[PDB]
Amino acid sequence: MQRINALTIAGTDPSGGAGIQADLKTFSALGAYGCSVITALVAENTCGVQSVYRIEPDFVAAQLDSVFSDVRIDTTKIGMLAETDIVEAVAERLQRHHVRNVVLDTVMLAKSGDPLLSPSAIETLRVRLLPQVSLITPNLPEAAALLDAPHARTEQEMLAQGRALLAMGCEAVLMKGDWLFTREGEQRFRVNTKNTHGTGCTLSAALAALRPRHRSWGETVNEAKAWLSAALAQADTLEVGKGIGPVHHFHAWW
Amino acid sequence: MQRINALTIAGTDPSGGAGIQADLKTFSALGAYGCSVITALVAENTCGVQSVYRIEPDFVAAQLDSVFSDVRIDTTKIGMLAETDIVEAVAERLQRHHVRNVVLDTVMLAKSGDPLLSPSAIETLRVRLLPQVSLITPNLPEAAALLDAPHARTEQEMLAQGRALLAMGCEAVLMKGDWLFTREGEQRFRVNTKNTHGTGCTLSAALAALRPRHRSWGETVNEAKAWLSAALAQADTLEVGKGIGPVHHFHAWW
Ligand SMILES: Cc1ncc(CO)c(N)n1
Ligand SMILES: Cc1ncc(CO)c(N)n1
Repeated sequence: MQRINALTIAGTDPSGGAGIQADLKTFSALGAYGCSVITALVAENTCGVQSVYRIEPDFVAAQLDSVFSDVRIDTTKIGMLAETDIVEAVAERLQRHHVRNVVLDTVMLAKSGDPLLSPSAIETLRVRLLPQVSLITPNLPEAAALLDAPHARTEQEMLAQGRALLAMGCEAVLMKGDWLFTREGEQRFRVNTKNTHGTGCTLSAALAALRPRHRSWGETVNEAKAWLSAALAQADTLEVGKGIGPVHHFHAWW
Repeated sequence: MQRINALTIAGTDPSGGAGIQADLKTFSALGAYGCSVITALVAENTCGVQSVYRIEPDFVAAQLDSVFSDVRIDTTKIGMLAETDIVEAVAERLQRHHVRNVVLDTVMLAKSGDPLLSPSAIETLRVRLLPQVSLITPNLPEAAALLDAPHARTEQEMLAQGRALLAMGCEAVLMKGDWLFTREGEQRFRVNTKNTHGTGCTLSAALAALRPRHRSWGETVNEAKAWLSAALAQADTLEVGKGIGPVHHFHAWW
């Protein structure tokens, strides 16, 4: 298979279940050389977040450039963005290097629970970043927050929000309940475990790493979910942490 | 195979060839769930280091605790330590949690070239950390710097330094030219590529991930080298960077 390099722009998880740790693992498992730009450090854990350590937007920018000025990036996954300046720096580099296949997960809350959404950040995100993502993967609350609209009550409202997100620049949207939105139309798409830490990061990283090997987003959405389901299906064979464990990114190898 | 969790305490490489990126990849490739504590961020590249970003020793400490207070660690690899306070914080946690199978690579220089050795750090390292490592993997210049002795001229001197490092606390020493030193005795151990970025990190991470599946350090040193050789043997099939590329951590899977 052709060599594809994948890049992740996100936060860190020392326990290795979420963040760039999960993104990098997922890329590896799905056949892609992995690159990563850190936007924030966090003493995280299988039992929640202990603390967050901020990084200077300038260094994030420095990291982006160290990568884009040297390695050809075929797919990109974006996780935790933290603040307005990071969002801006990221969008700017994405625009300068004509980066495509950008998958944007919506990390605007928190595992332990907490709306990590800087009101100034969200506005910058919808105006400066959205117009550059190939696929956005929000759940209902997140979709609502991005649109600054009420939490979808019915299926119709949920479909309206997907279409609204497209008009804002996104090439595609995967509303997680799962519905995939494209200019063409919509498409509809079993967890038996409690160890689901990092699922979101993993799904988005997977969608990113898989995109270059498929015809359409639908095709890639289909394979990534199948794969993620297999990862969850083995989550319990892992012995990490006392709280909620991660999925088994390498179920297919060991 | 029994589940083994591996932990890396080191710096970052955004291009994914060295640092915790390489460590985490290597763990993954060799069947171990990976954990990582970041000691320093660096806008690095296949063409060298652009800049280094310091992290508060306290956060390093916070990271160690987030991990050791939740995940059972079976093997540990230590890379970039940066400064005295980090070395101290690391040694302290290693001591508190009776951490074993500690593999310490000697990152006291720089890819682009530069002795990243804080004279205060090196002294703290030999007094506080060395007594807790299972295996140290220095090359000649590094070995000399740790011993504060002249660069070994002959084989005898090289053997003297290995034995001296044992007396300082190290359970084993792998002097890279390669000689493995143990209480028992010594043991002696082809690169056709130019893309060797991250080799050192990869070897140490491999030795760490492999240790728990072998009888002795000799046995594990043997397998890790064979594996690393295969990784180098495919380094050229990768398309990352313009300078010196990384090895192919996943030669065995894709
Ligand atoms: C750094 C980071 N990014 C994303 C998530 C998802 O909850 C997390 N827990 N941590
Ligand atoms: C973070 C990091 N650790 C170790 C090395 C090896 O010189 C490197 N280039 N980068």
